[PDB]
Amino acid sequence: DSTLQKARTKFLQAYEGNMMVRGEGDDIWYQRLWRQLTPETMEAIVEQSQRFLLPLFRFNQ
Amino acid sequence: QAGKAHSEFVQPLPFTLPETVPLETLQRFWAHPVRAFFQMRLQVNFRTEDSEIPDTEPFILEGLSRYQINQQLLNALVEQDDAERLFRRFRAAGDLPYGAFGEIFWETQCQEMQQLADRVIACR
Amino acid sequence: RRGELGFDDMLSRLDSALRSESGEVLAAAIRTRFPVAMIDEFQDTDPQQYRIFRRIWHHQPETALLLIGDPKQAIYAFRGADIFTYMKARSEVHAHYTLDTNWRSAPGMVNSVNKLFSQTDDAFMFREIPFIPVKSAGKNQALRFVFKGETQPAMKMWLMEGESCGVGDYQSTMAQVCAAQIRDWLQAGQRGEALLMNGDDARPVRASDISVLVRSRQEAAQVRDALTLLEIPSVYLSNRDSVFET
Amino acid sequence: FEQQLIEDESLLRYQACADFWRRHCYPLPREIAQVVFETWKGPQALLRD
Amino acid sequence: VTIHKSKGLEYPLVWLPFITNFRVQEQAFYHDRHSFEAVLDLNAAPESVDLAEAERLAEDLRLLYVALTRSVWHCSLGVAPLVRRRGDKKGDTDVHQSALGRLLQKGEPQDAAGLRTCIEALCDDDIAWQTAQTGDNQPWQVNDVST
Amino acid sequence: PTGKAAARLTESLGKALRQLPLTDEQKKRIPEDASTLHRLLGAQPGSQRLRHHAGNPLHLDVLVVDEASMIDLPMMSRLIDALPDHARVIFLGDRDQLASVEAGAVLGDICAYANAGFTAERARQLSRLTGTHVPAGTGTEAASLRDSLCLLQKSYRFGSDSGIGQLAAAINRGDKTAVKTVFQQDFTDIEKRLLQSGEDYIAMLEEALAGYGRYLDLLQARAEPDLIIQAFNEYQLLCALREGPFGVAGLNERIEQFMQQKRKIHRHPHSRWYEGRPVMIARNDSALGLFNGDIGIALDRGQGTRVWFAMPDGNIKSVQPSRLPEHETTWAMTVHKSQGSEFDHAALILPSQRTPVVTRELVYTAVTRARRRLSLYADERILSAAIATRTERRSGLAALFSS
DNA sequence: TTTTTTTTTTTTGAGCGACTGCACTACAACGTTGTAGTGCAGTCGCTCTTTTTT
Repeated sequence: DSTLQKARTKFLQAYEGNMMVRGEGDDIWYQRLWRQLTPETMEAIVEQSQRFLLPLFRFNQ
Repeated sequence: QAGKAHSEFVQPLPFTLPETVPLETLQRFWAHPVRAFFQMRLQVNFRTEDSEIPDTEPFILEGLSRYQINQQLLNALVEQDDAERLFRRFRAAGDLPYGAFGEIFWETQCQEMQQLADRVIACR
Repeated sequence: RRGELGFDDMLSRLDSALRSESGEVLAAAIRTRFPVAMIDEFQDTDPQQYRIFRRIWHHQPETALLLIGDPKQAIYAFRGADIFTYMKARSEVHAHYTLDTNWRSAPGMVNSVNKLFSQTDDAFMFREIPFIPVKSAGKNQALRFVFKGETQPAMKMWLMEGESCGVGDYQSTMAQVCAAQIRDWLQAGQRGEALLMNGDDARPVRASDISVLVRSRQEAAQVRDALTLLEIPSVYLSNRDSVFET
Repeated sequence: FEQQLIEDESLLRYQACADFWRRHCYPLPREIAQVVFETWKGPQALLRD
Repeated sequence: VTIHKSKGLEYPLVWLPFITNFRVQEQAFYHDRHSFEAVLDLNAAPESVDLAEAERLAEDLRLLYVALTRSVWHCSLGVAPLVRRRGDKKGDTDVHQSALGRLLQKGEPQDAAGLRTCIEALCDDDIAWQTAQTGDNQPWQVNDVST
Repeated sequence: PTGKAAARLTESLGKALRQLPLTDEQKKRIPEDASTLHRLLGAQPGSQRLRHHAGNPLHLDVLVVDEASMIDLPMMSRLIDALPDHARVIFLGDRDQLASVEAGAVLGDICAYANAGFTAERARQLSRLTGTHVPAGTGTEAASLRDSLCLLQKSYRFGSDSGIGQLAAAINRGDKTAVKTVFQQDFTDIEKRLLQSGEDYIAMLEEALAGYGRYLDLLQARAEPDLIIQAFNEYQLLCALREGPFGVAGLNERIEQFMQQKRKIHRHPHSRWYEGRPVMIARNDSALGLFNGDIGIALDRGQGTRVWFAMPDGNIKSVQPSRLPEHETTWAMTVHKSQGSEFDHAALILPSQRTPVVTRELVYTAVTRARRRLSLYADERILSAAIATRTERRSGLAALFSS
């Protein structure tokens, strides 16, 4: 549960940044699809990143 | 209050994968997949207006200008070129701050780019 | 050069006019204009304003000065107000008058306020700001916020349990506790359990009755995010964002 | 008798701060401007102070 | 609604979740206790810092009184042993540096058990306390109606 | 250099390469499309930075650049710096054609040495290659440039029997040779009409009505727009200036007033989109398929007033008049803007005011613009002064190539 | 005096202060060895209120 909470914290930190760093969610291409980040689309993005971005960190050294 | 709501933008479109798909298309796809779905499939590119002219001279370096200066300084220091000539070139265009502050900025950027080049050209 | 003026520039010009020698006679013209002054909200008084009002209405006969204010509400020190000007005014004047009766809240909340702020002497840590026990109204002595179980008390200090906690975790836990209390008051309020009772009259608690008092924008956004997760819509009254930034 | 009230005063304040930084921080030598840069990056930090 | 925007308004039920959060003033800009004039100390003298922190604490107490005196029927407070210091477990908490803990702990530094005993000391029919429970069962019911 | 010349090159090489017998691997190596020089090098609207400026050259084996007469010196220098050390470049264009747009004359200063001839070894090499008798050039100044050049003199679409080629040969000679060429028997190809006063202007408008007679006959009969465009593409006026009594907008407004006078074209004063107006585009538009210098005819097919354009593929496209980015009346085109196009019956109109635009190359491009029939409306002194005054451009290529 | 054309983004927090681990000497117990206090270095949280006057 601790890693499942820290991954949600990292996802909310990287999607919407602080008041000094522009986050990834502040973009004209993501606001057209959805206005508010629903947890269903969040889990869909998580599943797609687990399907595709896994060899990025698997072969990283 | 008798109207239909906004349906979802996501719809299953017919698409046939061609024979010859170049590497540049895959790079533009995997740089941003939603942008490549927008500006290439439906050809919708949201063209934002250009930034206005600032009212004063640049006292600091931040954003795209600092990144371009760091890129040119790293491309100059990777060949062990004269950093002072590029300093005079950037000072002749007015992109650097006036007087000593531009020299301090160029000195700290040259220190950072030399620290990066000592790792870059170590295995080149 | 441009000939423009500002809000504080009027005060500075009037203070420089009364600072001169002939302008004192101009103050007599003000004593010819209005031989009285009733100044409301004297806690939000700049020192230039009090210097002007002392230049005009210090000790002249037939002219009256009535400074109606409250030192316990001077919260605009960021804007330019200052409580030391009010303390100088209290040291300068001789008579003091106070309002005993309170007509807004229930007597339970009044007794809670008079109990919390009268624990020690000089709770506002200044000698010239004394606290007095106010009295509740006779017409509002039957106000009761009743729950499903019994009569809920006035002040409920939700003590978060633990030895030491951070800032973000404490804010998140208290926002979740506040959202749980809001959804418990709204879920039981739509069934006729949680009520506001004036004597025998009853009223169900809607979503507009409960209000969260915050101090900053980050904790307000934290409260709004913790409340919109439980399917509870909330408005931000202090939202000063421009419509052109959407 | 007639004057024009302005709502925002931050623009003229920033202009006067930029004029002060021009007439004070430009002719300094390197050994003083190093300390001035260590205190504030520009006139914006001085105005914020 | 913020505390400054709630001056003079009226609300039935008021919740104050972050009334214990405080911020320490760093700059030395105070007022003299005799001349009542604004004194700006450019040097880092400890007396000017203490005289500015006293005015900051008085402003926080006035904000606490403003936020407390806006409830009509019920007000709820969020109390916690908040520590502004970077040490996690140092044996003492910074609630005495806030506005609420100056009235709860009577202006004295204590611990979490001391804060709990100071909370439980002033227990009346109007003032009660309860622990913070983390839990959610269901969001809400819409109960919409036709037009 | 231009998109319209690129479209003409694509359609010409498409209709030319399918005639010759090829193989299955040879049809795979057919050139796909012709690109603009600003599109091949990757020019941006904001910045002048190219994609293949100095670092990465274009990955090409052979590069055929058509119409090098419209290539200025900076575009030539930007094309040179983009080429690798193994690509072979073939330049196309005419030597006596009109000069470049900006400052510079690359193709003329290159082909000025084509009149000297080849080398003594290169003549024997070409005789061994072609198997015929190739003449040799006297002297040797720059053997590489004189060997790389070639001169085409035998024209196939017109011979010595047609007066167009004889007039083009007499343009480069003295003006009295052109007067003699127009004078004796006119070769049944070139007519000369004197334009001095208002009655000559009315006669010129009457001869333009006689030239646009088949176009108006197909317009009034409510026929298909393809034959209307094909009849409009046979007669064309060529003017020098833009405004005034002698120019584009002057001749256009006078022709519109003459169509308002005589019962040839019905025009509403507030509609601005009457049936039968010729328009031309000023900016390129690859999305609509129309380029700069393309003609369109606005008419009513039955669904409303739409502008029909003749595509080089052989079809016709009906576009809404609101979909046109630019539109200017093209009853008379300028000689600079009519390059690349071809017209069957051309009529040159020169202004009476002395201007440096009317020179030898302008009259040469007005002569070569006509396929079969050419008319002239100018004074004798202006035609005598335009031939002698050649648009010379002083450049250092005459001294740099000589050493 | 005339005329040519072009569609690709990129970047962005750093000083303050703690947590943890390794190394080095001081000092006492058993010349040598184990425990404690302090210094240096890599890593990570965190954090930057409130508003209205003609």
